[PDB]
Parts: sequence; C-alpha cells; structure tokens
Amino acid sequence: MGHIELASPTAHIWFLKSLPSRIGLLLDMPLRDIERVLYFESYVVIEGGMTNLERQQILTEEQYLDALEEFGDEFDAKMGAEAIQALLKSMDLEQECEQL
Amino acid sequence: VKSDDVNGRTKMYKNIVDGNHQMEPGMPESFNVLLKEIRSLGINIELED
Amino acid sequence: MKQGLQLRLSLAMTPQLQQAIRLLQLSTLELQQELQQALESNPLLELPVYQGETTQTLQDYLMWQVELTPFTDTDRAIATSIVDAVDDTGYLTIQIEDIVDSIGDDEIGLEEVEAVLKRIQRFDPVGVAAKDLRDCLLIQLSQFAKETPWLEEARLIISDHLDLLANHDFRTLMRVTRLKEEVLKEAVNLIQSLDPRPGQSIQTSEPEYVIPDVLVRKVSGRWTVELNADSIPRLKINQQYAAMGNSARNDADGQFIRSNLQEARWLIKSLESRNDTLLRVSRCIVEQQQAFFEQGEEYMKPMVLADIAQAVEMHESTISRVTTQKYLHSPRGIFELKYFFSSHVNTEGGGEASSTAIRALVKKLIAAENPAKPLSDSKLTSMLSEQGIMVARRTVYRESLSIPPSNQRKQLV
Amino acid sequence: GPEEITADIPNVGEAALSKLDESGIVYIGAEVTGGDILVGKVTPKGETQLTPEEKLLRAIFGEKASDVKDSSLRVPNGVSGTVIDVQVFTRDGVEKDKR
Amino acid sequence: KDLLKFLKAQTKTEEFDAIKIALASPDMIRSWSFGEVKKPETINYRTFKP
Amino acid sequence: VPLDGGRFATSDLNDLYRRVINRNNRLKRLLDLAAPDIIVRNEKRMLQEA
DNA sequence: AGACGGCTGGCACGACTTTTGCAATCGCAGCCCT
DNA sequence: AGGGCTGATCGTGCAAAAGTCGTGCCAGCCGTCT
Repeated sequence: MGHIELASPTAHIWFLKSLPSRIGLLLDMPLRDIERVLYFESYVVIEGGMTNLERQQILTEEQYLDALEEFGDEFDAKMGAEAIQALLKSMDLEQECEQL
Repeated sequence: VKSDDVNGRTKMYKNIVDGNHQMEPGMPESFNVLLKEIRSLGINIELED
Repeated sequence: MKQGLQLRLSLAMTPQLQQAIRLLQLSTLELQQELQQALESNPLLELPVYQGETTQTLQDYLMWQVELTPFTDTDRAIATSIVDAVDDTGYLTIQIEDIVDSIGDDEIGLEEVEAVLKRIQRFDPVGVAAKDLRDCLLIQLSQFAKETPWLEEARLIISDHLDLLANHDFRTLMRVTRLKEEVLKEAVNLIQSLDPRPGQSIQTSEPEYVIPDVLVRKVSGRWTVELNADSIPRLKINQQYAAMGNSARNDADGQFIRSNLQEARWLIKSLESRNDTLLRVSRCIVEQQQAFFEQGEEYMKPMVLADIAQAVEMHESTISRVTTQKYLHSPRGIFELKYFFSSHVNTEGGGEASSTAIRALVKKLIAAENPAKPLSDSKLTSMLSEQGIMVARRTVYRESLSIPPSNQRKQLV
Repeated sequence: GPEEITADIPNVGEAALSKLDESGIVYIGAEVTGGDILVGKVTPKGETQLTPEEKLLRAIFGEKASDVKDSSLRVPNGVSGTVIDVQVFTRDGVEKDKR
Repeated sequence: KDLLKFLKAQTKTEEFDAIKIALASPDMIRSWSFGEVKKPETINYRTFKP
Repeated sequence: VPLDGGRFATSDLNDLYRRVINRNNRLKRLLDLAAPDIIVRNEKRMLQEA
C-alpha cells in the first residue's frame, strides 16, 4: 500500500465519532465543543495549567491572545482538531487512572 | 479449492494431474485484503504469531 | 498628406505573457496540465460494470504446462527462465548463453539450456522460444508429416535458403538448391504456411485510446466539432474561494494570491487565445468541407498558417502552437490542427499546394498500381499528371510509402 | 487504425473463411456451430520501425506484419443455429456496402 | 540469487495463530506502506503507462 | 476497469482519494509555497471531512 | 552484350514557417547608508 | 545631520535566424534489348 504525510491533521473519523466518544471524555470536552474543534471553531485553550485559561478550556481568540500577552507562550489555543491532538497527547493515565 | 485460491489453484490442478489429492491452506487473500482495509481506514493492521 | 517612414511615431509580449501564451503553445490537455498542477496557489481558482476476468494470455498456460510436465527443480527453473524473456512475436529475445549466464550455475550448461529450449519448443505454439528466426517455420515443417509433397524442398528452403527466399531470389533459389523450376514455388509456399510469428497470435487485445479534441461528427452527416468543449480546461473563480484565500490572511500570501490571480487572468487569455484561434481557424478550415468530408482529403491546399492567424486578425500572422497540440476529429477519424495545415505538392498543371491531395491521387493510383512493382515513378508520376498536379518523380514517395524498388518487387506467381 | 470488415484474418485457419464474404459477412442461409466467425473486422495496431526481425518477416510472408489484429466477431459458445436474416447500418458518409 | 531458492522463496506461509487487533502508530504507518502519494494522476491517455 | 476502452472510469474511494489526492497535493502545497497556519484555517477542515 | 530507362534519390537551391526571445518604468518616501 | 535608492506594479506579438519544403533533376544501374 501507499501512504500520505497529511500535513493538515486527520484524526480517525471513527475515533470519537461514536456516542461513547473516548476522546470526548479523555479531553472531557463537550460533544458540541468537540464538533467545533473539528470544525476549527473552538479555539479552545490547548494546554497549560499556569495560564489563566484552563489547559482544557474553550478559549476565545481575544481571550487566548490576552492570556498570551499575560503569560508569554503559556496561552495555547487551537481551533482545529490539533487542539484535540494535544488534549489526548496530554490526557494522562500514568497513575492518574488509580486516582480516578 | 472452490474459492479464490490462485497459487493453491495451480498446485491443486497440478496435483490432480499427478493424482496427489492434496490442498494447501496457507492463508486467504481476502484475509490480507481485509487487513489492508483496516490499514486503509484509520487503524493499523498487525497480526501476532 | 503623403507618408514617410521617419516621423514622431507612437507592444510585444514579455515574460509573463510569454509563459501565458506558451500555455496555448503547449497542449491544453496535458502540456498545460503539468503547469496548472505546478501552480499550487491562487486558492480562489477552482448491473455493476465491475468485471475482473483474469486472462492468462498463454503465459499461465506455459506455466501450467511446465508444472504439469514432469520436471525437476533445476529443469523447472530452466524452463521458467526460458519462458520469462519471450518476445511478442514468439522468438526468444535473449540467447541460450545469456540464459546460462543468468542461471549463474556452473552445472547449468549449454546442453541443459538447449534441452529445455527444445522441450519448450515441444509445446504450443510452433516455434516456441524461436530466438533464431524461422524457427517457427522449421518447427511447423518438422511437425508436418513427410507424406506432404514438396516438404523436402520446403525444408531445404527454410533451413539454408532462408536468405534466398528472403531476397525472393526464386531464380537463385532454383539455381543453388537445384530445386525444379516453378516447382520449388510449391515448397516455398509450404514453408510460408508455417505460422511465422505464431506467438504474436496470442496477443490480440490492445486498449483503444483516441482523444478527439475537436469532435466533428457525421452520424447526422455533419455536426459542430465542438472543440471538445467539455474536455477544454476551465478554471473557476468562487467568492467563497476568495473568502478562504482571505483566511490565508498573510500579507505576503495575500500579495502572492493577488499576483497569482493576475497571472491566472493572463493564462485565461492564453487558453481563450488557444481555443478561439483553434475555433475560428478551424471553422475556416472546415468551411472547405460540406456535410463533413466533401471530397475526402481532396478538399484543401498547402495551408498558410499565417493566413489563418491573420484571419484571427489580432495576432495576425503572429504564429504560435495553439491549434498545434490540438486535433480535430471528423467522421473519418482524428486529424490534427497541424494536419489542418498543409504543404505544397502539386508542381505544374495549375498545381502549387496540398500534399494530401497528391498523396490521395497516388493512393488511387496504387489501387491500380503496377503488378511487377509499386506503380513505377513513370506510372505514379503519370497518374499524378493525369490529376494535373505534376508531382513528378520528385514525389515519385514510393520509398516513403514503404514501397521498395521495381525489380525487387518481381516475385514468383 | 480502423477496424473494417475485410475477412483478412492473419494467422487464421482457412475453414473459418469458407463461410465469410469479401465483405466478411456470411451469406444468408448458412449453418453455424461452435465459435464460427460472424463479422470479421481487423483493428490495425501501432506501426513498427524498420525492425530487422519484423522487416524480414514482412519480406518473407508480408501483407500482415501483425499490423491488423483480429477484431472479428464469432458465433457464441453453446449457441448454434442457421442464419435467418441480416441487417447493417453504417455512419453516414461511410460507403463500404460490400455485401 | 541461485534462481532455485529465490523462486522457492516466494511461496511460504505461517501458522499465524492468535491473530490480534490493535491500534496504530505513525512509524508503523510508514513501515507498512512503501511510499507516500502526492499527485492526483492515476493513468494517462498518451502512452498508457503507470 | 475501463468501460469503453479509452477511459478507466475509476469509482468511489479512489475517486474520493482523487479529491483527497488534491488535499494530498494541497498538503504538499501547504507544505511549501503556502502559509499552513493561514491556509489550514479552511483547508484542514475540508481535509478532515474528506 | 553493351547500351537504353526509368527508377531512384541525392544534391541543390529558393519560399513558408515558425519557435523564441525578448519586462519594463512608475512611486513616493522612508529607510538605510553617509 | 544629509544622500540614495529602492521597487512595490508595469501580460495575447511578432519577428530571426534558421530551417525545411518544392521542385526539379543529374548519376548510376540494372531489365532489356539489343
């Protein structure tokens, strides 16, 4: 089989489309919020607990820029599904599962 | 025999010519095809031993 | 008042327009397609027939034959190597020594390779792995029974008079082979009926591929060539595409997209130029024709491309390659717009133009050419003179029509 | 190259042509069994170069040079009969009309 | 190649028991596929080649 | 599976891959000679959809 | 039986073509070099 | 504090040299008739 690099990311359409969306819980994002993130509309705060916007929080572009001005690069907010890519790249089960 | 076997079809035809009466299972091509279809969609296809 | 070359006098496309018009000079279907792909910008520019029949084409037949034939691992490998490099006609492309070298085995020798090649030749069709020419003929003759008459002389002609018959040296064949006069002809015919290039018989299916770039149709007897309107490339500008380009809000990217729209409008001029030129000049060329082909190829003269360009009246005699790299299809078939141009072949008799008409006259002459030779330069030239073109032996084309000289065309009857 | 009904089938058995016409058609009232040729066109193929092997082949046998590939029609397998009647329609401007 | 084992090399099969079904990694995606595609061309009308 | 001899007339996912090949080209087009941050704004969404 | 014939084409010279081979000056003024 | 210089932008012809085609037509040769 061939391949493709796919610079514009493509999370598995099967992944999280199901009603028991595992990603929608690991990121804990709302289903409509997840739809906006895929639709590149959420602009959700990508990560970082230090910044005022929560590591997993829908961040307004104005709010994201304001938090960036406040704390350097601590404000990260992606509208596209790369937000979810981080939100799962950051969603941790390392001894967190025992706490849960 | 009555399925998609190609290399098994040739072996079986040769055996029937020779009167050997043996079929070689191997693995169906449709199996690897479905594996690819899995790899074609967003999931790797990997079979353990 | 009067005119003068010297006066206070108040242009020529440069760079951008050059590549633009080159898109017209290039073919639109593929030559322009590569550049269009190379663009990579201006985002504001937009039962089941399934059948999978696996034909063997006699290669799998040979494989089943060797597999069903009693053979050892080395014998099967040698047979497979022999079968691998086979030409379409049926003669082996490579030599037996090359087969032994590719085997890469010291035990593999010329004798084993020859035995394998004979066993393969001892399989359908006659002359398998011929390598040497006429091996199909020799195999068919050997397969032919000795009860057939003239078989001995046929084998003599095939084995060593192969050049004698190849030169059609029937007198020399009779003098050297000492075969009976006018009786060796039967042996030569028997040798001829031996399935030359029998392996080419297996190959009978080739895909059909013809691109009508201006499809004139005559099921109704006449129709607009349509310039293959659907196939004509046409980029689409979209308002939402402009919005998405604005989403590419980068100022450098914005300037790039603006200059890209500029060059794309230029290229639109190029494609419109190609299409309008090959539309108007083509309508002019088909004006000579009535109800599709009026008099076949005898409907045009040496075409002045400058004349058609001046007919376009803008790049008047400013020649190019837009109708070139474009072909108009008609009831007979596909013929180029370069073929819509023509050359002078008629020389006297009120003739100074058109090579197709003179060639068609020559073709009608070939319909009644000489039997001992293609219509002699006297015969063909006199036919052309009867046409009044007077192409002369200078056009007498015969060697160009894959016709050899006169005496070499004399052969046994 | 156009495929035309000329009954000129290279590398073919003679008995097949025994029922064909110069047009290539079969005369009305014939018998038919097996895969008997019905309408024999010859699709011309890509032209060859000087091609010394093919040059010698055209010098010895000639007239075919494998230029025409069999574009012929044949009777169906397992359907046999007797030809009742025929018809033909050619694109206007084509005046073969042999048989 | 000895032309006797390379031909024999093509035909082989494993028992392949305990067939598993699991997720994916991009490195494995690169390893499984032989190349990456970038152009929309499939087949041409000029000479009928890949 | 060509239909009339001339045109392959491929269908479905490969045909979809055709448009995806556009994106596959567009990704390469996004890779160089386009601003991926500015481009993927509307491009990446259609990319995920396709 | 050696010379005609007509084929042939090579040898040569004019006439239609025809791709290619040519991108700049404006516009202030500001920023950079002096 | 004074100079320079910069380039944002500036697209459907036609011609240059060169060839290539038209056209004939001269040298040789072998089929022939001598």
